[PDB]
Amino acid sequence: YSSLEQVTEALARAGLESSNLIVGIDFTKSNEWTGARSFNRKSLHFIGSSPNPYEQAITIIGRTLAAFDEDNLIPCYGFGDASTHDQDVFSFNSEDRFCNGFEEVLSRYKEIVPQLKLAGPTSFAPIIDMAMTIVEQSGGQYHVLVIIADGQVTRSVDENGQLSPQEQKTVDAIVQASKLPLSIVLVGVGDGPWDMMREFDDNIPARAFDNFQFVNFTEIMAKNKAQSLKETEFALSALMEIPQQYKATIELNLLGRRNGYIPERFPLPPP
Ligand SMILES: [Mg+2]
Ligand SMILES: [Mg+2]
Repeated sequence: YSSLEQVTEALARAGLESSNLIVGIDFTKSNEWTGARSFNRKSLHFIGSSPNPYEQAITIIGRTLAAFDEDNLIPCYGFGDASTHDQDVFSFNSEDRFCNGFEEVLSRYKEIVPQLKLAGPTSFAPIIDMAMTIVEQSGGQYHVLVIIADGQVTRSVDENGQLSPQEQKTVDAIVQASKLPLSIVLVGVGDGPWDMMREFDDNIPARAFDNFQFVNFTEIMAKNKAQSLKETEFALSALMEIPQQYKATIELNLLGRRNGYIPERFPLPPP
């Protein structure tokens, strides 16, 4: 495809209807160096006059999905900074006020970044748990959770086939989320590594439907072709499987139904 528009129309013809976007941003301290090869020895969270990789990912995906929400309200969270670590997420806005389209996700982000202290370690359990509450409170409406991160879930130290506590909770959160009408997209930005990644998806337990997808933003953005086509490939690789998961949610009677056993997660305020 040559534009995001062709991608947008491709989701639409594949059966995609109303879809609410949720964004979670990685604020781990590794973002200082993971831009070594991929972002010219700059911090991934560097704010200049060019968009950094988080800003690019947000822009491309927010644009491709803008058509599927009338109000474009995007619940927007950070995690991995000093206030949250691997335990919580924080709202971009006070009182967990959702963002107005990706453009307010973008502007609000740049305001927030230089007021953080990047921390760690890395778990996606809190952001996934957060998106589950939002889905449940929405009354079972279809959501796409897009997680944008610069590394895989923290594994401190135990080859002999055991899971780190972060891995365990993340994998638990992914499986548990398959009970809801929700698609989870992990976007990998920066140098990574992202090698051990679809061997990770190999150890996610069986689910009613395949609610999880990893996409490597860096890898795509590195190929030798027009900026447009890189952007199209990323949008498509990120989202090509979401219509099929949306249908899955219908055939399992998840949509429009409330689950009843989803604990209410609360977001820390923006720092
Ligand atoms: Mg809406
Ligand atoms: Mg990291």
